[PDB]
Amino acid sequence: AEAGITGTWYNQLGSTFIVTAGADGALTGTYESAVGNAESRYVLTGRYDSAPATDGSGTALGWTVAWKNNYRNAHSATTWSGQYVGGAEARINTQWLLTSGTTEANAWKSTLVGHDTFTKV
Amino acid sequence: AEAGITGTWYNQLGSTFIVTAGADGALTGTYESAVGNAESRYVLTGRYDSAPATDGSGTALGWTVAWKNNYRNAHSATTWSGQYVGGAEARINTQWLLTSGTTEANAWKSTLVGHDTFTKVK
Amino acid sequence: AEAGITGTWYNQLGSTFIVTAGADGALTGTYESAVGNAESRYVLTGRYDSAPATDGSGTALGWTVAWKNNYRNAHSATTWSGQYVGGAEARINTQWLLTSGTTEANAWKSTLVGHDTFTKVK
Amino acid sequence: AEAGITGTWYNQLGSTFIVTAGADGALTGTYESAVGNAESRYVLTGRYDSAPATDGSGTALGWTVAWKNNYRNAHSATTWSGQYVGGAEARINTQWLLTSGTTEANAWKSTLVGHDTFTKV
Ligand SMILES: [N+][Cl-]
Ligand SMILES: [N+][Cl-]
Ligand SMILES: [Cl-]
Ligand SMILES: [Cl-]
Ligand code: NA
Ligand code: NA
Repeated sequence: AEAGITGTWYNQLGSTFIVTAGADGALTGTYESAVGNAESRYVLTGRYDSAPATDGSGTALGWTVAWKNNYRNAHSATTWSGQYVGGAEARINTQWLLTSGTTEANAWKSTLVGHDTFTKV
Repeated sequence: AEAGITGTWYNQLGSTFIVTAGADGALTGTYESAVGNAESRYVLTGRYDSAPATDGSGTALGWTVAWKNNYRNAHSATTWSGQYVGGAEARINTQWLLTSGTTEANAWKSTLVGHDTFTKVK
Repeated sequence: AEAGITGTWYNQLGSTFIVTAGADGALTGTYESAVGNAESRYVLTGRYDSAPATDGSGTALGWTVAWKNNYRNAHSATTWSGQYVGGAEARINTQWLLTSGTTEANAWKSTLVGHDTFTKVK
Repeated sequence: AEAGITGTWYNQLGSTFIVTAGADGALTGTYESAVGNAESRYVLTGRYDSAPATDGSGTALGWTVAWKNNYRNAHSATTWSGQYVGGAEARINTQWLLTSGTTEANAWKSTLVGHDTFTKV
């Protein structure tokens, strides 16, 4: 739990996530995607449970990435919510929501949902 | 626009969201929830599009709150994903995911999903 | 209760839902959507709890509509999951998932999520 | 596409899904779970695109299971939305919503979301 979150992670699509977990619950780093209207790294900020477990539970966390950087602006943001599980093969299992900024007319179709699993391999 | 988002907002459950949108696309503030095993204010951090479209499109944003503060720890975290819509009655419409830490065994039932609409007070 | 669910309902987008709750927990009917690449009525099939709690709890139910009829085919399907709440103003509050057929490549962006509230007309 | 959906499928949790896909878009069969307040088989009903693709796309489908049978009544229902992909290893990739019937007070926490992948192995 805790510390172990810090590092570089990868998901099934090939995106790379580099985070630093601060002693008091903060998550900071950058996200470089593999899919979408994304081009380079984007900043990410999140929060995690700095005091999880002690039944074998994972550490709840979440983070956001607005898809705007110096090269692209997709006018969308993705939030990932999930939990970290350490061990010989640590992983972060997540479900995410991607909302695009639409006009009212298209508001009903503004959010996509998916799931991503990150490993350090 | 940072300015339109900065403020105090409330949702249909009676929770309070105090946020500051920074120039670099950052969102920081505190959240006071009306439901859950929550007690006091919790810190929030998020991001938004500081350069949205010039179209009456909303401004996409998102934020996270881990439900642990000096008084309580619920071992869970919620992320809200949605868009800010300004005008005379500005709203932030979101969909959220609340994940609880669990054992591998109960992981299938670790995430709740819902939706909240926030109204700005000013 | 089958009876309270049977009827014509409308949601905030202007779509029509005509359903019949059968005694065995089945839901059949048609859906007329206001949005999407939809044209005419589409068939729906679902299930509900024919024996809910005796608690002012809602009655859980869910249904599916594949967006293909004799006039149009959108290669997508939506499932709504929610509960029926009876009273003077009966509502069915749902959360939905709309999945489109895609190539492995775009599969990550194949599902949309939202929420609809239906009001019964009678 | 089409036909290939008919059969017995299994997901990662061990639940078994037995469906029949009808020529015009119907899905009928039974679901026997591995998790929850479930006990035996439950009836399922759904719909699928009987005319998908012709770019290599999967077949969109969805189905519902109300968790009430002659032995248990969990006062909940689950809907799975996803697409079928055939081939040497056919699979159905889904995201699901599980709603329990609550009082208004707990309505905010009535729906769980997850994802399941079914294979015939
Ligand atoms: N999403 Cl990645
Ligand atoms: N859920 Cl299976
Ligand atoms: Cl809240
Ligand atoms: Cl609709
Ligand atoms: Na809340
Ligand atoms: Na609709």
